[PDB]
Amino acid sequence: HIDLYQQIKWNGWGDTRKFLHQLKPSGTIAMTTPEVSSVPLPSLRGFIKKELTVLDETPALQIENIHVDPPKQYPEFVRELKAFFLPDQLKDDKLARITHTFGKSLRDLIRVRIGQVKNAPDLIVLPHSHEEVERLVQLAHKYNVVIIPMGGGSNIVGAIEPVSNERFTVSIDMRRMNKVLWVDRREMTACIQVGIMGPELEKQLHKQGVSLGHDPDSFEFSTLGGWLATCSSGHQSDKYGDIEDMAVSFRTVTPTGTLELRAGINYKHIILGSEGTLGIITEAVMKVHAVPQAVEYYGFLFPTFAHAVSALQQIRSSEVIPTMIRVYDPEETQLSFAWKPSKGSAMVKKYLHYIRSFDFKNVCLSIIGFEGPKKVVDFHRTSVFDILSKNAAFGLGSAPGKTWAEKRYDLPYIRDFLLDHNMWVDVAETTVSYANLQTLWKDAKQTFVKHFKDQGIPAWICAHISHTYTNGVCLYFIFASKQNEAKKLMTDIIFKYGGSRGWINVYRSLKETIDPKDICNPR
Amino acid sequence: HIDLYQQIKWNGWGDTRKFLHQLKPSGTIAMTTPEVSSVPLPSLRGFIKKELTFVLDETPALQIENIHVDPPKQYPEFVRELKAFFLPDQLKDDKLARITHTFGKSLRDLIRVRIGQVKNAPDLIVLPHSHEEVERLVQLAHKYNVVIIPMGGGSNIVGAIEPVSNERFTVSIDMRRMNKVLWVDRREMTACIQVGIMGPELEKQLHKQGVSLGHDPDSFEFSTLGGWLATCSSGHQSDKYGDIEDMAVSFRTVTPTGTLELRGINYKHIILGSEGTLGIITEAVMKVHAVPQAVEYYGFLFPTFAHAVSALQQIRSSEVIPTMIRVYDPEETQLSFAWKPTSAMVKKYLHYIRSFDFKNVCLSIIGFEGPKKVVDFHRTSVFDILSKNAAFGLGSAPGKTWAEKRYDLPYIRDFLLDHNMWVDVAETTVSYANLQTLWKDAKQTFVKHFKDQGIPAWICAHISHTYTNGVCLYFIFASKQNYIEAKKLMTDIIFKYGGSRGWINVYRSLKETIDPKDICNPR
Ligand SMILES: Cc1cc2nc3c(=O)[nH]c(=O)nc-3n(C[C@H](O)[C@H](O)[C@H](O)COP(=O)(O)OP(=O)(O)OC[C@H]3O[C@@H](n4cnc5c(N)ncnc54)[C@H](O)[C@@H]3O)c2cc1C
Ligand SMILES: Cc1cc2nc3c(=O)[nH]c(=O)nc-3n(C[C@H](O)[C@H](O)[C@H](O)COP(=O)(O)OP(=O)(O)OC[C@H]3O[C@@H](n4cnc5c(N)ncnc54)[C@H](O)[C@@H]3O)c2cc1C
Ligand SMILES: CCCCCCCCCCCCCCCCO
Ligand SMILES: CCCCCCCCCCCCCCCCO
Repeated sequence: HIDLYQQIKWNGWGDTRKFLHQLKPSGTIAMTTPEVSSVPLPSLRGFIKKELTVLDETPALQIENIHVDPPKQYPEFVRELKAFFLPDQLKDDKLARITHTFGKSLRDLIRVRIGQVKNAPDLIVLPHSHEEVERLVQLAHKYNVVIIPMGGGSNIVGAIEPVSNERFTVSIDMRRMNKVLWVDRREMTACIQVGIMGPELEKQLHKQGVSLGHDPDSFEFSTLGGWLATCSSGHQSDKYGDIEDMAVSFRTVTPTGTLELRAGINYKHIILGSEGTLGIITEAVMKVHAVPQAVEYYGFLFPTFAHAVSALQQIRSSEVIPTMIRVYDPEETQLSFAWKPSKGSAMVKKYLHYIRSFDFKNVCLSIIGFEGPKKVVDFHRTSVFDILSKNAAFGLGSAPGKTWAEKRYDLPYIRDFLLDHNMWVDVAETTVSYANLQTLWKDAKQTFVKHFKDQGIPAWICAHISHTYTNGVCLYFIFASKQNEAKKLMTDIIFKYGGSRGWINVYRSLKETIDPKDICNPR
Repeated sequence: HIDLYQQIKWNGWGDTRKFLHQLKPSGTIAMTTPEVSSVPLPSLRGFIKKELTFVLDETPALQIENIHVDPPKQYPEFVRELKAFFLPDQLKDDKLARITHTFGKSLRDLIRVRIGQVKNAPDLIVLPHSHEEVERLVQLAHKYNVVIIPMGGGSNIVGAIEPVSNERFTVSIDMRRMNKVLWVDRREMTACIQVGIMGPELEKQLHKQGVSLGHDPDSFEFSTLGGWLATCSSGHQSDKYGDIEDMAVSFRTVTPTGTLELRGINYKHIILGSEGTLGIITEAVMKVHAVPQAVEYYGFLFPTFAHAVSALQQIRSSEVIPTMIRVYDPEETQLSFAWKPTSAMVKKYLHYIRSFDFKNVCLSIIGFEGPKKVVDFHRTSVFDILSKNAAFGLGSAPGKTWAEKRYDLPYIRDFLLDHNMWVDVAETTVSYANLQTLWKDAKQTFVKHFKDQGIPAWICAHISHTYTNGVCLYFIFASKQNYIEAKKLMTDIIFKYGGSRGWINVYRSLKETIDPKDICNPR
């Protein structure tokens, strides 16, 4: 047995066996993966050179060179844990502790990379079942011990990081509770241990003919319980609904008892989005759907960002909407084509041909997907394609199943490579009305570029649209520079374009009732 | 100015100017409406004779002057403070005012008001004009320790507005003068709406601005937005427009400890479905939709209930669903045709039942709304499934009128109560597996328990909602007056076929925190 915390990078993203690196002789960048031989990416080096000027090397510290204060001691608590849990279910070695300290924001990565580990948990517990979680929480309440559940640790808001250090603190790693317990194909529901990781969930559901359909960009390295405790957004939500809609019921172990769910109050909304501050979700009954009989993904190009946005609007107004759509601005478009694996070219050829008639400085890629019954897919496809025709979309063709849409999963791998070579990249996500969209998009990019160009520093910024609403979009900025304010600059300008409480007392009452001792992820 | 409570029947349903009545000496039953007087329904007398055996015995309700209501309690300091802020026309404590703010519209309610049994009246009715006036009232009620119970249409059937005890001075806050749409945002597709607005008034005001809400409970005509919110009522176009909680973007709620405003935890769900126990909703921002370009409603006949249910199942599995569907069992089908003042529908049904025994034939009404292209796609998909299940087409008729006859049914209850009869309902969710046997067994058990006694009884059902593995089955059962003997019998057989709490302590802390003195609809 290797635990997930050992298989996922302790100072970067995702699988330890998957990473970008440079190949001899010429410094070609290549993607190593566990299943496939290293795949060269011939254009990527040239792209990084163009946009941001040998690559300077800035390796992270090795784990033996990282100092972590010894764990606190709580002999009597630990004794009671020892009497119930197996030895392999309790860890306090350095690796264990570091990996249960940090999420995956840039702030986390920077800090772990330079060895700044100021508030590790004292102990990691890996329970096997709901009944073991109940015992652990019983004991944590009895002894006044802080508990912080962790799934993938992919959050970017510091949600798993211990805040204080007065009490003994335990990280409850949920990832050994990773079984689909049953699938009811008549109710179309599945009961699922929430420590399960995205691709493991989908693989186990597929075996029974079903799927969940929740697809955040962190799909590969985040868990069902994490999705539920954060209310994360998914990129097939137009078809399958938001996570809160997919959640029929779930069990929550709290300091004051297990809370069970089945015109009055709908109590699931008290726990969804609570970030481990109100107890530990253990098992969830989720709404599933039959594996779709038709799955079709298509790429398109638009002469400008304005044409794409226009199609986005018209598609939404026609009321016949794709399962997934994403629109890439010209910079993210160029990055998408610069990332063309020579191993493992037809659409790269269509893009090169297109950019002879239309300026590449302006060309946007769109990826559009459809799933469902053949008849439904056919109707939706034909409806959207007709709207695409009216907005000067140029078709790049299909490719086959879902893999046009699983290339967003590779992006965080690029961040690690950048961090290793004197660069950083960060993101800002905003909702913005169509009225302000093209003006904020243009102004944010020009402002950010010029602020670094005016100091003699290279800097690059792209954007994509991932979600559309009645009167707006979700706009996602990615911005990169060289290692030496930039967050504040993007934030100020987002606010300057309309881009995105007695309830405190209601929450306080819930929290004091549910968690009298404030042991649950105290904030 | 006439208040809504003066325009709605104080001892029956709906508009004081609309009712069924018996013409004399002919005995023909007729329907009066404020637009046309005494429209004969030539088949309805014969239907009533057939099913429940010809002179109708008369059982008139008591006149209001013959009804005793204990005088209001007095609370001079409280009332003095109210009198300083509220206009005299806003405060009522006459008998009519007290009676119409005591009872809902359940059978138990109607029975009690009709024999003059008024045990628990509020002491005062307050009709506020604005959010700011509700805030003052709730402040004053908390200061003086005065129970407050908000009311909309008073259409609920669970005793939700009926004062429970008489220790404290009790006020009914009639929301119905707060009945304006305050704005419509047609780019966002939201409207801000004072929640005392009645259903048809809401849709009329929204239509003026090119939008619609689409929430449609069977009580639509005489219930309010605030009632829908505070009860999470179900609506019969929800497959298309979503549930009331999905339509609710935000709202303001005035509580004994402050006004709770809405834009982690999604707090709206603490208040939706709270039945006035956690404060008073005053204004809501609701999701609206453009008035649809196509609205098409069709009728179909099926040779048996089993065929109809089959079509229901296969329609849902096809994933292409109508806006509204209802399936009427053979007894409710017969009632629907016997309720005839369209004449072409009767003609087709009469012809069909020459080929198929009428004792088995079920009517279905199926509607589609949306963009023409969407309506066309859904119509043609559903029509073809309907072919596979022996559905016979009755045609259309024009707009939504096929679908607004359900609004007239409670008017029939009043007429029955005036003629030595009663009628009640039980709704249940039930799996497709148990559906047909619960349907057959409930109907048969119910008639036999009365026929064994030498007493007429009639029972029908319809299906109003379908789910993945089930339906919502609605029973309507009627007999002669001589409720609790036959309701229990139904209640038991539903419980038989699988027909449709540490959270209590969560609720208690919310309620103790929000409403320390327990003035909000104390239970
Ligand atoms: C590259 C990248 C892409 C991302 N893309 C998206 C995206 O598209 N949409 C989106 O919303 N987010 C996205 N995120 C953020 C993040 O992945 C999501 O919030 C995700 O839901 C976190 O899941 P997790 O299993 O990693 O939770 P963790 O990081 O382990 O925990 C998050 C919170 O949930 C709590 N928690 C975990 N398990 C439980 C449990 N069983 N019971 C109670 N509380 C629990 C933790 O205490 C913590 O407060 C992204 C992050 C990265 C780094
Ligand atoms: C013939 C008939 C058909 C029906 N059909 C349906 C149906 O299809 N679907 C369904 O769900 N129900 C149905 N019902 C029940 C009922 O009409 C609904 O529950 C409706 O939502 C109640 O609305 P109302 O305005 O009359 O509320 P009321 O009866 O006035 O009040 C109901 C509850 O909500 C509270 N309330 C009212 N206003 C506020 C406010 N502003 N703030 C806080 N609390 C408030 C009251 O205190 C009470 O607790 C039906 C009832 C009848 C008689
Ligand atoms: C500098 C030119 C090369 C382009 C840089 C590639 C962009 C890398 C995107 C990585 C995004 C990972 C961040 C996830 C969001 C959470 O913090
Ligand atoms: C023999 C003809 C019978 C006519 C049937 C009329 C159905 C009347 C429906 C009454 C609506 C009742 C809903 C509230 C329930 C109260 O307890």
